[PDB]
Amino acid sequence: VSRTRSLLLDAASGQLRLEDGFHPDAVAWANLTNAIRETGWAYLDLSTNGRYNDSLQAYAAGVVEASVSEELIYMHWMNTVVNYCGPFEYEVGYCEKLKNFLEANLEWMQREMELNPDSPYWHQVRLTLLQLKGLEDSYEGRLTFPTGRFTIKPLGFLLLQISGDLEDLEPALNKTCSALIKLLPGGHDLLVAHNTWNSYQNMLRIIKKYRLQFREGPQEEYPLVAGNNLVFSSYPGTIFSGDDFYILGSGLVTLETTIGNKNPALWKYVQPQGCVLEWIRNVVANRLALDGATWADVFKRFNSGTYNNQWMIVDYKAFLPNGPSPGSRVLTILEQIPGMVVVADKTAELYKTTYWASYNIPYFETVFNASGLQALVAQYGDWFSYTKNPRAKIFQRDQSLVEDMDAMVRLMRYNDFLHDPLSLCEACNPKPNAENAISARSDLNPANGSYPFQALHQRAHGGIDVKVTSFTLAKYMSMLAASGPTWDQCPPFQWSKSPFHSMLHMGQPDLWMFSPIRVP
Amino acid sequence: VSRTRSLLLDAASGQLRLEDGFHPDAVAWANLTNAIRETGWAYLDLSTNGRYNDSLQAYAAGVVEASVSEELIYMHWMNTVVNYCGPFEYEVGYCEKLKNFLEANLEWMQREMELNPDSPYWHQVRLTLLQLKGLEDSYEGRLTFPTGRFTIKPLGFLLLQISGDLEDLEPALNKTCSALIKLLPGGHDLLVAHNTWNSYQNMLRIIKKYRLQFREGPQEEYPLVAGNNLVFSSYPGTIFSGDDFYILGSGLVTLETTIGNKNPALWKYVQPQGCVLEWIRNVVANRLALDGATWADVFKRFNSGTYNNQWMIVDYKAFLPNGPSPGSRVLTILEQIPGMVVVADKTAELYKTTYWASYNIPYFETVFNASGLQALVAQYGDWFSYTKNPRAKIFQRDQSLVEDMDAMVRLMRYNDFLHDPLSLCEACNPKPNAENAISARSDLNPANGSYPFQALHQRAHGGIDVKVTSFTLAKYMSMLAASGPTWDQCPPFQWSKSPFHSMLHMGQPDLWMFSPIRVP
Ligand SMILES: *[C@@H]1O[C@H](CO)[C@@H](O[C@@H]2O[C@H](CO)[C@@H](O)[C@H](O)[C@H]2NC(C)=O)[C@H](O)[C@H]1NC(C)=O
Ligand SMILES: *[C@@H]1O[C@H](CO)[C@@H](O[C@@H]2O[C@H](CO)[C@@H](O)[C@H](O)[C@H]2NC(C)=O)[C@H](O)[C@H]1NC(C)=O
Ligand SMILES: *[C@@H]1O[C@H](CO)[C@@H](O)[C@H](O)[C@H]1NC(C)=O
Ligand SMILES: *[C@@H]1O[C@H](CO)[C@@H](O)[C@H](O)[C@H]1NC(C)=O
Ligand SMILES: *[C@@H]1O[C@H](CO)[C@@H](O)[C@H](O)[C@H]1NC(C)=O
Ligand SMILES: *[C@@H]1O[C@H](CO)[C@@H](O)[C@H](O)[C@H]1NC(C)=O
Ligand SMILES: *[C@@H]1O[C@H](CO)[C@@H](O)[C@H](O)[C@H]1NC(C)=O
Ligand SMILES: *[C@@H]1O[C@H](CO)[C@@H](O)[C@H](O)[C@H]1NC(C)=O
Ligand code: NA
Ligand code: NA
Ligand SMILES: [Xe]
Ligand SMILES: [Xe]
Repeated sequence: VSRTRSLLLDAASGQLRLEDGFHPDAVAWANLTNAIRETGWAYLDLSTNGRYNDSLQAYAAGVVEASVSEELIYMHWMNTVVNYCGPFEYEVGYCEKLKNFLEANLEWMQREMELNPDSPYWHQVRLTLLQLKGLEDSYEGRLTFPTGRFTIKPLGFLLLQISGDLEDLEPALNKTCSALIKLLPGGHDLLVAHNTWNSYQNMLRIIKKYRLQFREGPQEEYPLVAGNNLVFSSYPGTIFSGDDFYILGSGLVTLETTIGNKNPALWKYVQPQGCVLEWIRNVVANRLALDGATWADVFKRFNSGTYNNQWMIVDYKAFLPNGPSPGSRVLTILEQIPGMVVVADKTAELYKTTYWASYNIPYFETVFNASGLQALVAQYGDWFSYTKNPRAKIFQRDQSLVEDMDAMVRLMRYNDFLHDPLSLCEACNPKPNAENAISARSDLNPANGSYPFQALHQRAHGGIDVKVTSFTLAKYMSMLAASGPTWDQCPPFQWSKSPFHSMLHMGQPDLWMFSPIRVP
Repeated sequence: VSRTRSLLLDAASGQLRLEDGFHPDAVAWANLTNAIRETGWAYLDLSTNGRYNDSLQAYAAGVVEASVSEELIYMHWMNTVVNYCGPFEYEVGYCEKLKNFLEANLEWMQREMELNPDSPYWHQVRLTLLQLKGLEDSYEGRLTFPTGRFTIKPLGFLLLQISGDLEDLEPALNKTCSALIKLLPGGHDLLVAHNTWNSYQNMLRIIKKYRLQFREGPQEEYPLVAGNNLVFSSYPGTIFSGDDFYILGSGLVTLETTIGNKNPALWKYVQPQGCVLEWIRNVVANRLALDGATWADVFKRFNSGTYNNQWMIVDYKAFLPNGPSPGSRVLTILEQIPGMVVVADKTAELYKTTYWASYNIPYFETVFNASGLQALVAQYGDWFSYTKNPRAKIFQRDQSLVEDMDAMVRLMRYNDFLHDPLSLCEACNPKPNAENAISARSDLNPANGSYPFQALHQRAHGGIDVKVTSFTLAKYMSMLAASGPTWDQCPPFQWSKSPFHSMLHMGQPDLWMFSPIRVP
């Protein structure tokens, strides 16, 4: 149930070695409590020692993480990526192109680091990759700390980091989530919630708390980064959120929903050189940012045009409980497609409407238009429209009923597709559709149903969690979290009693009926 | 449940293509009926067309086999070999040595074929490897017939063929079954039974019937091989038995139990050049043999010292029902260790004692002594002795009670370890041990038991089937077959109600309570 490990540097050796238990003298230590049977979550607590340089800390952080979560990593790999571009892959094809792309990209980053040893930016990127290298090395049982260049394998643990990036890399290489930010009445509080939609096979979950001692640049005279403390929802072997939902010790909450790209003329902006993958840009921005504007400035450098998201950056340092609109700084919105990033401060809009909802469609009209959504509105109607899609419509009618944390959870878990008129798809047979909800349950659509596009089909996919925080909760690096598909008004998901009983789901509860829990 | 495919050659193309259904004009066709839910067996029926050359036939036979069993192959790979020398393997080490060994061996065979285009022997080896190449190509969805040299990947579908060979290759590269042949009273019949002991994760089973049109040598003027028709117990993706148990259309039944090698001074005889892996030697001998003597002559060429077995070759053509001992030809015994193969005709001995039992210990004293079993007898006693081990003792007391086919099944499924004095291990606590039986049930030994060596421990391993044939049944290419661990006097094995519920067993029944069936 619980496991603690520390990575020590033996100065006389000078070899890195793992020891069981807590050793404050170590480079890093981690502690995992698996409570998946009881709550649907595991919990990871990890620390690095600032008496060592931040490069050794990063490597050690990956090492001790892998060390306490080996079984979970094994099962997650088996559930999610074991067949991806495997030995027997038919598309031979796409896989060689993918592997060439990733090797060129990894090699491009290694070259930039060696050409720029004094760059704060490339220092942050190197820390991130050292952590990835530590994680893989540890899992394989053989530790080797690199002082210069190192090789990340394209299809090893990197594959756990790039699942979001692969959504765009697949079409670019020619292969054949709900969020709500709610200002409570009288400005009493500011609530921030996110509900990740994913495949049911991905539901091995870890909430991770990192306490690092990284510096902004490659010399010890640089200040400690603003984002050394963070809590985020995550997965085994994944050294960032993926959801995404982070509470940062710099006073920021960062979260996104995915927008993607439907314009094939934009794929030419996805290149192996001059592009840093989204997961790294996300990690680097989270570390360096003091505020929304700085987060956006850092994140949009070397835009890969992969894992194209709408990001919301909430800066709780600019929020005064009971206060009037400060005019700026509270909410920053960023949208990314290939070749284009649009950023705006949306504080005034948040104070005006009292909320900001996000649901997989870009808010910025230039981004909406550039990514090909007009043609989809024209072909299929309001489902692709920003203001008139079902989720937008449910948020419009129900957001004001969120008056507290539990009400937020209720809306974020909302799915009553059999009875809600906003869940009716006129082109579909049957008309009610379980996709048309705050928390989707695609498993509940009939397999012989008639649907106009793929998103509406029966699938082992839907809302798989909710995380909620507030001004006071974020201050204590804390959230409410519920794991599993929604069961408030829908029958609980159960693997053995579903059309998907045969899918691998190692380590996962059969029945998903968990209630929200306080983390920590 | 049932699927039929044919591989056609379009002469105008001239491309190989798969079509559904039966097309007698095709190069090959196959037909799989999965009855695993009902009986514990699937059934494969495969034919090749003799109007094409035997090289194209062999390739096509692998193609159509993979074609009708893709799902089963996928599940078997996942259950058995998915983690073997994988991307994240710790023993880095052994795996590089294994891969170098197999590549050198495969390359050595390719060179011998190109240096010996007129050799019948190397023609038979090439047919076998073409079948392996067809099977892998088909599964990967891209067919390419080689007219000269070709590359087999070391860790692809080859891994499904060499699990027996790996038992000896592992220790040789420094990595850190019951049978009864029974003469019925008055010589009325001759019964031949085999009960394979294996890991429970291997219990995806296919009984395979091949009807080939191969010739002895590379020119059409050569006669058709003696063993073009065969029925054998097998596994998905495995182009030979593995058990082993074969009924050959040449009048022979071939079966083995594994002896292994415990003498490390003999590993130097396991070399990549000058050694053909046991699975190929087994297939080639089965094809070419007319009698026991010829089978042994062919099989012992290029002895790899891997998958070291005691082979029994029963020649039903030499058996006269009700007749006296013919003095020779009925039973041939062969034993293989690295650097040594001993062969003897054991007809007179069979007629004298009325039976031949086999149980993982060499009969030949020179082989018993050379493979290091004397030191194990001296350290642990009768368990390693040929005449005084538990199975030898049960056969000695009970073999005469086999008076018919059902009685044979009963003895071959025999395990009453809680009550049988012959199942008591004096060095063990508790004393009765579920390994000490005709059909082992290691799952039933207590996990906290005290045992003197590994074989006696709790393990997900034991007797997993029984096949029985007779003079009349073999003539009609037929057998009795029962799938699963024994449940005659032991509680039925059930995955969900065992200490091994977490092990992957995709596609397998949860509960194993199947009775014998007539095949076909
Ligand atoms: C950070 O600290 C580590 C550990 O002290 C340094 O690594 C050593 O570097 C020297 C010379 O480059 C090597 O000979 C040692 O083998 C290294 N030790 C280990 C444990 O690998 C490292 O140089 C420091 N700085 C950076 C940027 O990594
Ligand atoms: C057996 O038959 C096959 C099919 O007719 C022969 O293969 C052809 O060989 C020629 C010349 O070597 C190639 O150009 C064709 O492309 C082959 N056809 C196919 C379908 O691949 C083959 O040569 C014959 N003999 C052997 C030993 O394979
Ligand atoms: C993918 O295919 C398109 C053809 O529509 C081509 O223009 C493009 O260069 C290809 N890109 C890659 C990287 O394969
Ligand atoms: C986007 O496209 C729509 C439909 O063609 C058009 O009416 C609108 O002006 C465009 N908006 C912007 C800002 O480009
Ligand atoms: C599939 O739809 C049909 C109507 O076409 C319906 O009668 C049936 O209940 C559905 N199948 C199942 C298994 O429920
Ligand atoms: C394995 O190790 C032994 C040392 O006992 C050595 O003599 C032998 O050559 C090694 N063989 C291989 C192939 O690794
Ligand atoms: C085998 O070894 C035993 C025990 O050392 C010995 O007594 C016996 O003579 C040997 N048998 C043969 C044929 O080598
Ligand atoms: C393990 O053995 C002990 C005796 O040491 C026994 O009491 C116990 O029943 C065994 N464990 C289980 C789970 O049965
Ligand atoms: Na997302
Ligand atoms: Na065997
Ligand atoms: Xe990238
Ligand atoms: Xe070999």
